[PDB]
Amino acid sequence: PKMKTHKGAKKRVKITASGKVVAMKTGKRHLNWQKSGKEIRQKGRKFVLAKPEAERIKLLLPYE
Amino acid sequence: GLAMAVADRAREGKLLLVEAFAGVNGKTKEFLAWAKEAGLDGSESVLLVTGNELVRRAARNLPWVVTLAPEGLNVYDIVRTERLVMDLDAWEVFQNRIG
Amino acid sequence: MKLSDLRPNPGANKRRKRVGRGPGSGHGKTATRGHKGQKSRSGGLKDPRRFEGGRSTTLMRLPKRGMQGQVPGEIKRPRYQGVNLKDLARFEGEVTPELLVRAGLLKKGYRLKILGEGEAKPLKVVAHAFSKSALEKLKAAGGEPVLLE
Amino acid sequence: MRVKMHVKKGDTVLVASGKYKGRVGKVKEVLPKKYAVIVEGVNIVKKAVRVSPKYPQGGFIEKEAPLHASKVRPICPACGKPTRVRKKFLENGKKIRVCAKCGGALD
RNA sequence: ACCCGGUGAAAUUGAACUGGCCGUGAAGAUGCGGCCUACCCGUGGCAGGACGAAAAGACCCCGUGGAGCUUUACUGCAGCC
RNA sequence: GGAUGACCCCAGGCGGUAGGGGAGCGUUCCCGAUGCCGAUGAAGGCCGACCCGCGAGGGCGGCUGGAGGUAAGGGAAGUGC
RNA sequence: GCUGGGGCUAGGAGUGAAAAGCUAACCGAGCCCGGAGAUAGCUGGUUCUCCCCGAAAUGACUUUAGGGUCAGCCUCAGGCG
RNA sequence: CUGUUGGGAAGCAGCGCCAGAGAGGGUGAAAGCCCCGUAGGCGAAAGGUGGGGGGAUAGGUGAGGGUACCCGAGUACCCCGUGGUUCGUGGAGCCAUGGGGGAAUCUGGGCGGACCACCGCCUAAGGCUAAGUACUCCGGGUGACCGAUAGCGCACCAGUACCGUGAGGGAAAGGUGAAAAGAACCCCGGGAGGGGAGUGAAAUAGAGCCUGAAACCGUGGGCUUACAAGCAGUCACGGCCCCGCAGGGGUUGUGGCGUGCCUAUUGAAGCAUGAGCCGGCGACUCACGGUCGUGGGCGAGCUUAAGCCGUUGAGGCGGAGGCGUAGGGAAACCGAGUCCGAACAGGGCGCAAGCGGCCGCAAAGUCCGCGGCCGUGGACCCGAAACCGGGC
RNA sequence: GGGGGGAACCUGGGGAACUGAAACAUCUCAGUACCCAGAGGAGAGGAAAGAGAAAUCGACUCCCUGAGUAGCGGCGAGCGA
Ligand SMILES: [Mg+2]
Ligand SMILES: [Mg+2]
Ligand SMILES: [Mg+2]
Ligand SMILES: [Mg+2]
Ligand SMILES: [Mg+2]
Ligand SMILES: [Mg+2]
Ligand SMILES: [Mg+2]
Ligand SMILES: [Mg+2]
Ligand SMILES: [Mg+2]
Ligand SMILES: [Mg+2]
Ligand SMILES: [Mg+2]
Ligand SMILES: [Mg+2]
Ligand SMILES: [Mg+2]
Ligand SMILES: [Mg+2]
Ligand SMILES: [Mg+2]
Ligand SMILES: [Mg+2]
Ligand SMILES: [Mg+2]
Ligand SMILES: [Mg+2]
Ligand SMILES: [Mg+2]
Ligand SMILES: [Mg+2]
Ligand SMILES: [Mg+2]
Ligand SMILES: [Mg+2]
Ligand SMILES: [Mg+2]
Ligand SMILES: [Mg+2]
Ligand SMILES: [Mg+2]
Ligand SMILES: [Mg+2]
Ligand SMILES: [Mg+2]
Ligand SMILES: [Mg+2]
Ligand SMILES: [Mg+2]
Ligand SMILES: [Mg+2]
Ligand SMILES: [Mg+2]
Ligand SMILES: [Mg+2]
Ligand SMILES: [Mg+2]
Ligand SMILES: [Mg+2]
Ligand SMILES: [Mg+2]
Ligand SMILES: [Mg+2]
Ligand SMILES: [Mg+2]
Ligand SMILES: [Mg+2]
Ligand SMILES: [Mg+2]
Ligand SMILES: [Mg+2]
Ligand SMILES: [Mg+2]
Ligand SMILES: [Mg+2]
Ligand SMILES: [Mg+2]
Ligand SMILES: [Mg+2]
Ligand SMILES: [Mg+2]
Ligand SMILES: [Mg+2]
Ligand SMILES: [Mg+2]
Ligand SMILES: [Mg+2]
Ligand SMILES: [Mg+2]
Ligand SMILES: [Mg+2]
Ligand SMILES: [Mg+2]
Ligand SMILES: [Mg+2]
Ligand SMILES: [Mg+2]
Ligand SMILES: [Mg+2]
Ligand SMILES: [Mg+2]
Ligand SMILES: [Mg+2]
Ligand SMILES: [Mg+2]
Ligand SMILES: [Mg+2]
Ligand SMILES: [Mg+2]
Ligand SMILES: [Mg+2]
Ligand SMILES: [Mg+2]
Ligand SMILES: [Mg+2]
Ligand SMILES: [Mg+2]
Ligand SMILES: [Mg+2]
Ligand SMILES: [Mg+2]
Ligand SMILES: [Mg+2]
Ligand SMILES: [Mg+2]
Ligand SMILES: [Mg+2]
Ligand SMILES: [Mg+2]
Ligand SMILES: [Mg+2]
Ligand SMILES: [Mg+2]
Ligand SMILES: [Mg+2]
Ligand SMILES: [Mg+2]
Ligand SMILES: [Mg+2]
Ligand SMILES: [Mg+2]
Ligand SMILES: [Mg+2]
Ligand SMILES: [Mg+2]
Ligand SMILES: [Mg+2]
Ligand SMILES: [Mg+2]
Ligand SMILES: [Mg+2]
Ligand SMILES: [Mg+2]
Ligand SMILES: [Mg+2]
Ligand SMILES: [Mg+2]
Ligand SMILES: [Mg+2]
Ligand SMILES: [Mg+2]
Ligand SMILES: [Mg+2]
Ligand SMILES: [Mg+2]
Ligand SMILES: [Mg+2]
Ligand SMILES: [Mg+2]
Ligand SMILES: [Mg+2]
Ligand SMILES: [Mg+2]
Ligand SMILES: [Mg+2]
Ligand SMILES: [Mg+2]
Ligand SMILES: [Mg+2]
Ligand SMILES: [Mg+2]
Ligand SMILES: [Mg+2]
Ligand SMILES: [Mg+2]
Ligand SMILES: [Mg+2]
Ligand SMILES: [Mg+2]
Ligand SMILES: [Mg+2]
Ligand SMILES: [Mg+2]
Ligand SMILES: [Mg+2]
Ligand SMILES: [Mg+2]
Ligand SMILES: [Mg+2]
Ligand SMILES: [Mg+2]
Ligand SMILES: [Mg+2]
Ligand SMILES: [Mg+2]
Ligand SMILES: [Mg+2]
Ligand SMILES: [Mg+2]
Ligand SMILES: [Mg+2]
Ligand SMILES: [Mg+2]
Ligand SMILES: [Mg+2]
Ligand SMILES: [Mg+2]
Ligand SMILES: [Mg+2]
Ligand SMILES: [Mg+2]
Ligand SMILES: [Mg+2]
Ligand SMILES: [Mg+2]
Ligand SMILES: [Mg+2]
Ligand SMILES: [Mg+2]
Ligand SMILES: [Mg+2]
Ligand SMILES: [Mg+2]
Ligand SMILES: [Mg+2]
Ligand SMILES: [Mg+2]
Ligand SMILES: [Mg+2]
Ligand SMILES: [Mg+2]
Ligand SMILES: [Mg+2]
Ligand SMILES: [Mg+2]
Ligand SMILES: [Mg+2]
Ligand SMILES: [Mg+2]
Ligand SMILES: [Mg+2]
Ligand SMILES: [Mg+2]
Ligand SMILES: [Mg+2]
Ligand SMILES: [Mg+2]
Ligand SMILES: [Mg+2]
Ligand SMILES: [Mg+2]
Ligand SMILES: [Mg+2]
Ligand SMILES: [Mg+2]
Ligand SMILES: [Mg+2]
Ligand SMILES: [Mg+2]
Ligand SMILES: [Mg+2]
Ligand SMILES: [Mg+2]
Ligand SMILES: [Mg+2]
Ligand SMILES: [Mg+2]
Ligand SMILES: [Mg+2]
Ligand SMILES: [Mg+2]
Ligand SMILES: [Mg+2]
Ligand SMILES: [Mg+2]
Ligand SMILES: [Mg+2]
Ligand SMILES: [Mg+2]
Ligand SMILES: [Mg+2]
Ligand SMILES: [Mg+2]
Ligand SMILES: [Mg+2]
Ligand SMILES: [Mg+2]
Ligand SMILES: [Mg+2]
Ligand SMILES: [Mg+2]
Ligand SMILES: [Mg+2]
Ligand SMILES: [Mg+2]
Ligand SMILES: [Mg+2]
Ligand SMILES: [Mg+2]
Ligand SMILES: [Mg+2]
Ligand SMILES: [Mg+2]
Ligand SMILES: [Mg+2]
Ligand SMILES: [Mg+2]
Ligand SMILES: [Mg+2]
Ligand SMILES: [Mg+2]
Ligand SMILES: [Zn+2]
Repeated sequence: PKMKTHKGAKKRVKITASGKVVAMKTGKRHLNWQKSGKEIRQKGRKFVLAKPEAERIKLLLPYE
Repeated sequence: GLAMAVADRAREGKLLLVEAFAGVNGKTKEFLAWAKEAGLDGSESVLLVTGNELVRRAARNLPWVVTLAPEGLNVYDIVRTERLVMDLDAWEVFQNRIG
Repeated sequence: MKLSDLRPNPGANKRRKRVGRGPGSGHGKTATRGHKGQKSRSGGLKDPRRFEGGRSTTLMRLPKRGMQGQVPGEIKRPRYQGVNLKDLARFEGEVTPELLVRAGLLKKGYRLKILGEGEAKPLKVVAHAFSKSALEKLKAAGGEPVLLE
Repeated sequence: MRVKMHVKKGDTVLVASGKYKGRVGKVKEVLPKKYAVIVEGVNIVKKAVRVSPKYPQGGFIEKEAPLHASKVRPICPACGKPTRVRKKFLENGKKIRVCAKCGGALD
């Protein structure tokens, strides 16, 4: 049968133009009050995943 | 495929376009004798194409003859045989194809 | 060029790897699975694309971004599509949506919008909208934009 | 319904092959379930028997062994040749067996 | 039980041309080393060895294996209110 | 070298389990086959101290057998204990 | 009390002067057929030939610890040189 | 048709003919022309079918106005408990209904994802309806389907013998030859059996019957063996035996060397696993989907699916749709940029894309074939203890 | 007129567990296996109180696509118009 896309993956990750995988930096969902402004802000930026894990994630989104 | 197949058979000289079949109204020995005046005594195999149940009927039953209608031209059958003896509307259906 | 001349090009039909067939062959006995463990077993190994030993999987530690939407459907609405200027060089005269579609340029059922990467050939073009800077290269290169509906 | 034969007892016929290729005689019997016949003095073999009343102080006897139907052809009582039968309708129009060679009856 | 005539099983069995000592070796050797001893084949008897046979250890650990039981473990259900 | 792997000269590498890559042998079936071998003997079986191949093999000969077998080149697998 | 003949109660159920006893020669939950090729991170077993390279038994995390994911190490195809 | 070889022609030979039929199968071996057929045509008094054609009948068919009589009741609808849906209480509508409350009859009512407004769509609480679809007990057709450990459990008198109280389980077992010509009669024998004889092409085709392997048992022959120590072999020399004419083959006296195979392991000859021996079955696949590689086709394009037509081992059609040509951003939205931001800082993710004089050459991409892998299925094969269901 | 039978195929009324989630309870297996009723050569459905954004289509059934899209989901495993 058709493979199914991992919905959890499609909700967390993005495939870029050139193949990279992209996600949101972890560690500002809570416990924020004491975290530095430098910390709090750097956790905005999307980050690129390291290839072996990115590549694995990729196989989970067959249709994109 | 269909282009190349015929294209090869011609390139070898073993093609032959014919206008209509003289003394042959669906009766083997007739065709048999027509083919004689045609330049094939069946020492080589013939792929034979025309929409003309009459012609290809006398032309059935012979070992060295593979019968065909012209919309049913196919590349196994071409290569399969030794000598293609097509025909003119057969030729235009085949030409209506490679377009 | 007969039947015993028909023959595939050099390796367009490889033979197949055949494990389980004696010593010399190279992969007999274990038949390449090495020795024991889950991954030997007739069955797997669970999904190598996400299972991480029982650990919290490297995917699911990552957060989730933005609207996932919810029942009943997705909102249906005007979808667009980008066709450039460098594309319309392959035409002369007027250019319309449905035309552009047939060209193998436009995905049908999306409202064409013209965006300008390139050079505007003196043309009349009909888009559902124009990227501000396609309007530019196009007008001043002697052409006529038709914002249609 | 009937093994379609091609021979009647007692058509005069010609063993067209075998040890007796060439013999000619009358079909004595036909056995359609087996599809073979026995023609006068064809396929003769010696059978051993015992000392009973009937064959008393016996010994051997001679028997006419059957023969595979196909392996025998009907002779035309006109044209006289071995042949094959074609089937002619009259005006009646009844079916007859008629020699494929001359064209006249075979009974 | 033993000898003669009659009938004739069984588990078990890698293959055998299957000795002792002291060593050695996956740490208890007919099979490796060095000695020693020893003609070939049986019958009746004995049980020290073949880590003899039998039973994929029943004890112990392991398995995110099972089942019977228990309760103030969890969560449900019947039953009762 | 020469001239598009024809074959010769030279130097060098060539223990190997898990495992990766390569090149091959054979079995069943299909196109090649309306063909071709075959009772002056098919397949199968039993010999061989001969021939070819590194090898899996393939030839060749003798006995047995008594009606089948099937090439060059390709294809497909219920393919090797 | 023992006993023949005729009957009734069965599978989370019967029957039990209580042994988890008995319920068609193995009952802490009968037998048959089915779901069904259940599941087995475990044990076995895995079949022709010849060529080239060639390991690992470490690290991190793991209801993980004889299983795995990523990294380390082998190999094949392309590229740099 | 004839000749020839042969037990036997259908082989081989000479000379011919048919083909709307050279599919297939038989006949003593290999047959277009001997047999059954094949191509092409023909056929129903009776039974059945009859969706095509013919006929007949039930059946059907106007416009404006007015009135406000009718338009499916314990129903809508609202609330509580559920179910269905992709929808697991969710913003939870819709459709279905167990319990309570309970209408209206076109200015009626249900829906358009809480609800309200608007703007719409539809007429619930009566019923029937062909075709296109599913299946295969049966009958026909065809296999890059099996050939008696295979294929159905069953080619055979098999749901049998047998096993179980029962439900239930469930076998083995095909072949003489062309033709029974199935061995008269004779001799040893109580017979079984065999020896002559007799048939046959063949009788080590003799019914315990084609072929007739291997383990296993025997008779005969050559070498060898009773002072010898062994994973049974190997190397070397010598003897005797055979084939032959400086060469082989067989056997083994003496000497040298030498720890079975598999498996599992750090490590096994191992006193760790499995195997009495032979034979025959026995384990990495298939489909759909991914991702690479690969041989080809086309290239800013590539490609059809289901189906329609055609052929019955002929291919064609069909552009619905799919991937590709533009990205960035949760999104609106913008676009060679876009996002974050007050920024026209700076960053993140993007765009710059191959060689000559339009062509070529090559390809981005896509389609098919093949090969390696991955995901879904039992997914390399045998294996539980158990769980659940209906029955006995 | 009914009653009983019939390889599957169909509708209805009921309806599991192993398994998956590498444990497990919501979830999965799955409205699957199976019991029962019924109908038939098929069966069910079927002439909109439909659909859902087109000021659009126009009974039902079945096929391809839509699309593993929208969504559902201890937002897990997976489920899926
Ligand atoms: Mg994202
Ligand atoms: Mg958190
Ligand atoms: Mg937050
Ligand atoms: Mg898609
Ligand atoms: Mg894309
Ligand atoms: Mg022909
Ligand atoms: Mg033909
Ligand atoms: Mg031919
Ligand atoms: Mg292949
Ligand atoms: Mg290979
Ligand atoms: Mg090998
Ligand atoms: Mg290999
Ligand atoms: Mg190896
Ligand atoms: Mg092995
Ligand atoms: Mg491997
Ligand atoms: Mg593997
Ligand atoms: Mg291990
Ligand atoms: Mg492993
Ligand atoms: Mg597994
Ligand atoms: Mg979404
Ligand atoms: Mg007749
Ligand atoms: Mg005695
Ligand atoms: Mg006795
Ligand atoms: Mg001794
Ligand atoms: Mg001693
Ligand atoms: Mg010690
Ligand atoms: Mg020591
Ligand atoms: Mg010792
Ligand atoms: Mg030693
Ligand atoms: Mg010793
Ligand atoms: Mg003794
Ligand atoms: Mg003892
Ligand atoms: Mg054990
Ligand atoms: Mg145990
Ligand atoms: Mg105990
Ligand atoms: Mg335990
Ligand atoms: Mg645990
Ligand atoms: Mg554990
Ligand atoms: Mg378990
Ligand atoms: Mg229990
Ligand atoms: Mg009670
Ligand atoms: Mg060398
Ligand atoms: Mg070396
Ligand atoms: Mg090597
Ligand atoms: Mg064969
Ligand atoms: Mg053929
Ligand atoms: Mg043949
Ligand atoms: Mg010949
Ligand atoms: Mg002969
Ligand atoms: Mg011979
Ligand atoms: Mg032979
Ligand atoms: Mg034959
Ligand atoms: Mg062949
Ligand atoms: Mg071949
Ligand atoms: Mg197999
Ligand atoms: Mg009593
Ligand atoms: Mg009683
Ligand atoms: Mg009682
Ligand atoms: Mg009961
Ligand atoms: Mg009962
Ligand atoms: Mg039960
Ligand atoms: Mg019992
Ligand atoms: Mg008992
Ligand atoms: Mg129970
Ligand atoms: Mg139980
Ligand atoms: Mg019992
Ligand atoms: Mg199941
Ligand atoms: Mg193993
Ligand atoms: Mg090396
Ligand atoms: Mg933990
Ligand atoms: Mg470990
Ligand atoms: Mg473990
Ligand atoms: Mg790894
Ligand atoms: Mg690598
Ligand atoms: Mg003669
Ligand atoms: Mg003749
Ligand atoms: Mg001839
Ligand atoms: Mg024909
Ligand atoms: Mg022939
Ligand atoms: Mg014939
Ligand atoms: Mg006909
Ligand atoms: Mg009124
Ligand atoms: Mg409700
Ligand atoms: Mg629900
Ligand atoms: Mg709900
Ligand atoms: Mg929930
Ligand atoms: Mg809802
Ligand atoms: Mg509403
Ligand atoms: Mg209600
Ligand atoms: Mg209701
Ligand atoms: Mg109202
Ligand atoms: Mg309603
Ligand atoms: Mg409502
Ligand atoms: Mg609506
Ligand atoms: Mg609304
Ligand atoms: Mg509506
Ligand atoms: Mg109404
Ligand atoms: Mg109605
Ligand atoms: Mg109805
Ligand atoms: Mg109906
Ligand atoms: Mg219907
Ligand atoms: Mg079927
Ligand atoms: Mg056959
Ligand atoms: Mg059988
Ligand atoms: Mg046999
Ligand atoms: Mg059987
Ligand atoms: Mg049968
Ligand atoms: Mg009994
Ligand atoms: Mg009985
Ligand atoms: Mg007979
Ligand atoms: Mg007596
Ligand atoms: Mg006798
Ligand atoms: Mg005798
Ligand atoms: Mg005798
Ligand atoms: Mg013999
Ligand atoms: Mg014989
Ligand atoms: Mg026998
Ligand atoms: Mg035979
Ligand atoms: Mg025999
Ligand atoms: Mg014998
Ligand atoms: Mg002897
Ligand atoms: Mg001597
Ligand atoms: Mg001495
Ligand atoms: Mg001596
Ligand atoms: Mg010694
Ligand atoms: Mg010697
Ligand atoms: Mg020696
Ligand atoms: Mg030495
Ligand atoms: Mg030794
Ligand atoms: Mg070995
Ligand atoms: Mg072990
Ligand atoms: Mg150990
Ligand atoms: Mg161990
Ligand atoms: Mg190891
Ligand atoms: Mg031992
Ligand atoms: Mg062990
Ligand atoms: Mg052992
Ligand atoms: Mg073992
Ligand atoms: Mg035994
Ligand atoms: Mg074997
Ligand atoms: Mg594979
Ligand atoms: Mg398959
Ligand atoms: Mg692939
Ligand atoms: Mg071009
Ligand atoms: Mg196209
Ligand atoms: Mg996007
Ligand atoms: Mg902003
Ligand atoms: Mg930028
Ligand atoms: Mg190109
Ligand atoms: Mg390409
Ligand atoms: Mg992979
Ligand atoms: Mg399994
Ligand atoms: Mg239980
Ligand atoms: Mg029950
Ligand atoms: Mg149901
Ligand atoms: Mg229940
Ligand atoms: Mg589980
Ligand atoms: Mg458990
Ligand atoms: Mg447990
Ligand atoms: Mg479901
Ligand atoms: Mg009924
Ligand atoms: Mg129908
Ligand atoms: Mg119906
Ligand atoms: Mg209506
Ligand atoms: Mg949510
Ligand atoms: Zn005549």
